[PDB]
Amino acid sequence: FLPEAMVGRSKIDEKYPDSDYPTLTDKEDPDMNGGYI
Amino acid sequence: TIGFVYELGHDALKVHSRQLKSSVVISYLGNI
Amino acid sequence: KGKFLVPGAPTGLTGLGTHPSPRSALLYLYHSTLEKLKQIPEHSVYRQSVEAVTRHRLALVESVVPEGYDAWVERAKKLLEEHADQFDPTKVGPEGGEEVQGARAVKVERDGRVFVVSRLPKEEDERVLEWDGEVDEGPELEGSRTLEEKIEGGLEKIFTRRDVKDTVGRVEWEPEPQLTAEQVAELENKIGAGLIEEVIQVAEGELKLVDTMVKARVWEPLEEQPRPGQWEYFERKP
Amino acid sequence: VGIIISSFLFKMLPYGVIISNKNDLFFITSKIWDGALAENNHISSIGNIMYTNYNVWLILASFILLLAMVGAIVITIKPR
Amino acid sequence: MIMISILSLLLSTSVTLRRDMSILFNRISIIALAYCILHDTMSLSFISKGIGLHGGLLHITNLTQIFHIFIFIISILILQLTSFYPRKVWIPEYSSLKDIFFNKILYYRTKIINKMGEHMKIIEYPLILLFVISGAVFLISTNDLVSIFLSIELQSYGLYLLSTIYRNSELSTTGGLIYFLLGGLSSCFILLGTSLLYVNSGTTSLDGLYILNSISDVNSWYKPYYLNFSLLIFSIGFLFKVSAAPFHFWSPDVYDAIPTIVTTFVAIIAKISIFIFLLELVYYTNSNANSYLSEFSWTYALLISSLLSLIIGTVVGLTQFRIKRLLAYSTISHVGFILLALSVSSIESTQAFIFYLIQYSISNLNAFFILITIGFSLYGYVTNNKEYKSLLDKNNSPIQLISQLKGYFYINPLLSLSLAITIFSFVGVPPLVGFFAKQMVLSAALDNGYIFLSLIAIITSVIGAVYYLNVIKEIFFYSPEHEVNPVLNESDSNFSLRILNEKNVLIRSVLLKGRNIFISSPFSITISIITNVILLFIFMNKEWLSMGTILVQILFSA
Amino acid sequence: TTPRFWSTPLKYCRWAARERPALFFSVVIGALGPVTLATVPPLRRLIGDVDAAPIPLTYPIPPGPRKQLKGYDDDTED
Amino acid sequence: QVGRGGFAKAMRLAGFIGLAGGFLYFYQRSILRFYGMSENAREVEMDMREMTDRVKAGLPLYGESRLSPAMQGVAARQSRYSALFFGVMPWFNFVNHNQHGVDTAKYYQQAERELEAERLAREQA
Repeated sequence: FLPEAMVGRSKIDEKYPDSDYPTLTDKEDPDMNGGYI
Repeated sequence: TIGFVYELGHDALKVHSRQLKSSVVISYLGNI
Repeated sequence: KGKFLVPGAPTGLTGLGTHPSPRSALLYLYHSTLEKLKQIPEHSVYRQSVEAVTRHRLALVESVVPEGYDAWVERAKKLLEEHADQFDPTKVGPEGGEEVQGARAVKVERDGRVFVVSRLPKEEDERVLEWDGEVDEGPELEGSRTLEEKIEGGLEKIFTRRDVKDTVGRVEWEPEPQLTAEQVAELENKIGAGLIEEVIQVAEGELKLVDTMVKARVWEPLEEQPRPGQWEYFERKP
Repeated sequence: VGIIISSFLFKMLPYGVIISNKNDLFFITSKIWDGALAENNHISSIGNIMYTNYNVWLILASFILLLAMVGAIVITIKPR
Repeated sequence: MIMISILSLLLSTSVTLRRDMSILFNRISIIALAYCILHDTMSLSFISKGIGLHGGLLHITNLTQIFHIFIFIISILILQLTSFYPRKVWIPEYSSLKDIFFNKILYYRTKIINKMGEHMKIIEYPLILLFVISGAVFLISTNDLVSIFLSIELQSYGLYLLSTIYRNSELSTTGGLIYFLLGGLSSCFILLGTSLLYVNSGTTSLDGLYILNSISDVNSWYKPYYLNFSLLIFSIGFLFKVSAAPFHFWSPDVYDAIPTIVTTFVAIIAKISIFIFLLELVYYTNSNANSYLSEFSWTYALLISSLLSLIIGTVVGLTQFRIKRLLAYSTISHVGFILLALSVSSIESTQAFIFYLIQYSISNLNAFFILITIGFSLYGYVTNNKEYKSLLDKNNSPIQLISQLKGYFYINPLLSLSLAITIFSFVGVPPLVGFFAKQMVLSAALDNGYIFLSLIAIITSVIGAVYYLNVIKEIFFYSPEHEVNPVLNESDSNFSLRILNEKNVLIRSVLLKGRNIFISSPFSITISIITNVILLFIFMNKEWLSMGTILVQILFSA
Repeated sequence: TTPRFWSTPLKYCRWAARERPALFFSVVIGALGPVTLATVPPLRRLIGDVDAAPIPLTYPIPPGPRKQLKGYDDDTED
Repeated sequence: QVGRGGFAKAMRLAGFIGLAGGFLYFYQRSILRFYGMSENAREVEMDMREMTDRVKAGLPLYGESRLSPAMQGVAARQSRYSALFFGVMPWFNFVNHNQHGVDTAKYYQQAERELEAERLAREQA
């Protein structure tokens, strides 16, 4: 009944994205420093 | 009965149906 | 009590009420018509007909002067000349102003005659009149708004609109003396086209007809000659 | 949800009602005269007390009806 | 008095359809609630646990009367939003006593004061609010099972109609509809709770059930199992209405959907009245001797709810970007503290419960006032954010987002500090009043062996302090997205104000701009008093704390 | 046109009788009740009209000690 | 900023509500002296005189009632201490009943002493 912007998960997903918390594999970040060359 | 006077006062028991006069007065000063 | 007609009182013809100001209205209507004919060439019989009929009926309406007209017209000049800004259509608009819940008036010119049209705020009962009759434009825009939306809201009206009770730089226009119900009959005996409310509506339709005649150019040569045999019927040779 | 509520509320209900859900019981009734001098009808028995002993419930009841008469009309009235 | 005020106001309302009367009908309602205060003040000269009134149906207690008066003050303060125009024009030329009492100021105020706003055009709004107060106060005084049900309905139905009184808002109709439906489910639990009590005990008197309960406290055919689990069903129906978890889901949606002046009264009054009613029930149903009945106490729902309200309230509030959804989750974590103090039943915890409920109701009201005032201040400000353009019902909820408050300390610093102090008081930071409230409930719980719930609450608060700090971080740490309106401050467009004297004679004409447009005094004074009460509570705590010391002594004496 | 009560109450009561009789005369008939309750009882008792005693709806138990009755004892049965 | 006749309308409501609120205030002030919840030295003595006058007159202390003895009870149990609720629901006692919460012995115990002294004063005359 309530509008999507007011109760929607995807709108929370915009304001708090999962990408704001990086998660790399050891294949790309073996040294745990964000892929620093 | 007070709540009944509320229903009569506001016209809650009224079905509107059908199917206000001139208010523009002109004045004459004549020539300039 | 019975001296004057009551505006909006039914006349005996349905939907036709008593005109708040029949004399000036006919002059306004007649002078306005005598102005629009001037875009017609003088050799048009339509011009000469309307020009003849309107002037004949104009001189009759002038012949019936309300009581005290000379006194009021001398006063009303000293108002228009002293406070022309208040009644100027180029300044207050063609509708007399924006505040409908107070009095309004503009000065209008026809043929060079000067007219002042006034809009007294509509007479309604106290108990069904909200904010003195102010216009409800709806709730002011609140919250986060863009400038354009605030512009479209009417934000420039804070600095131009008037509190109706604010009346110091303005003068209260008193309108023209009216015709005593005896004079209304006497005038309409001269015109001879029914009630004066009937005479008025025929005058205003006469005003609107001029624009259609002008556009069509009804005084120019015949468009379509009838072709041979067009208006032949079953007549026997004489 | 059906069984869990029903099991829980079966104990909440009293012996007076759970009766009659090969040795059955039989209710026995007799007569009195002192309590029969002027037997009232249940509508009169409620009237005997609805307007004196429990008149607060009537006054509160009336306020609920008034709010419904005013509220139900405020939200659905033609706007004019 | 409240009933005479409703009937009298209703007779005047029923012979008018003039929408211009709404402001004056709200101003008369504040006068009416002030008479109710004068009457319940006169009734305060007796010391008693309770006095049965009106055939046993109603009762009066010192606690019952101090709470009606509080409801009456809170109602007067909320009623101010619909009683005075939001904005104002102020000039030094109109600032003396002779000016205010003997001069007049004429100017076009229709747009500046929002004369024709929705909050100013609902004729019946104060009337429906008085009915909710009538139901609230009657519930605190209810002594019978039947009286409880009628009073909670009279309170609830009015909150449904208030939630729906904005009938041209699709957002209020929706919030109203959810609240009516799920509250009707809530009442069916309350009716079942009362119905099982009368059916097993033969009595509608609360005074009779407390007597049966006290006898049954000893240390074979009719063990009184019904009291604890009839009261359990009865209790769940009230945990819905105070929006204690796990029956809380409606309140974020309803509070966010209805207009903010309305959400102020709907999110505060039901809690005061319902919590006071439950307090007397919890005291008179506690088995002092440990017993089989004690193992099944209906009050364990309150601990389970307080436990859940702490976790749910602070955690779900972490990722809320909507300010009204944030305010409601903050309430669910505060009702957990209230519930914890209500479930430990002891002199210290009853003092703590009484103090916490009054302080949170004044603090949550300050939060609402600052919020409402901030969105009336944005009148001379303009923004270019797409999100602030995509919001819905911006007239009914001017401020809907936390981000809309970004840089508010650079637009109005003291109102931003007032909201900072109020928020910091929700956190529980000393020396503000909210710290003292939280400490009093922790002290009581620690004394009575509820060490585990104390540990939950302290860990919970640090989690909830995260989203409180994101609000303040929004106010103080970035720059405003709002700009002064370029035409309201242009040095070319100015309205004319004119000052007249006692008898319609002009004194001085003035030309005024947008910098001469300020918040109306009734809201800035109200925010100012509550802010300073919160700020300086430590120097003014003696009379308020002693008032709760004495009420608890009367309730637990004899 | 229509009068206002507070400006001219009598001209309003005349207008209300003629133009809105069902509503206006409802208020008269209804108000006549509390006028009846305030005037008829005093004048009735004035003229000796006495309200009747309540009729017995439960056995009227006499007050005072029992009368120590002799007679109709078991010996009299035969 | 109300219309032309709205404030006079609001005065009539405010006028009534203050009259109604101020009458409840005045009634509550006197009845508290009867409730023993206000300083009532004057009221006690004028109570002891009025009532002991009623005793020696033989007339009922609280007067006579058209209502039945049980109806009197319901009336006493609806209105006793009922001015403490005036802020919410008003109520006034219009019933002459005998159930007022006080031992009436002091009035009888008093009047006979005024009946003892009256007879003795008549003897020496």
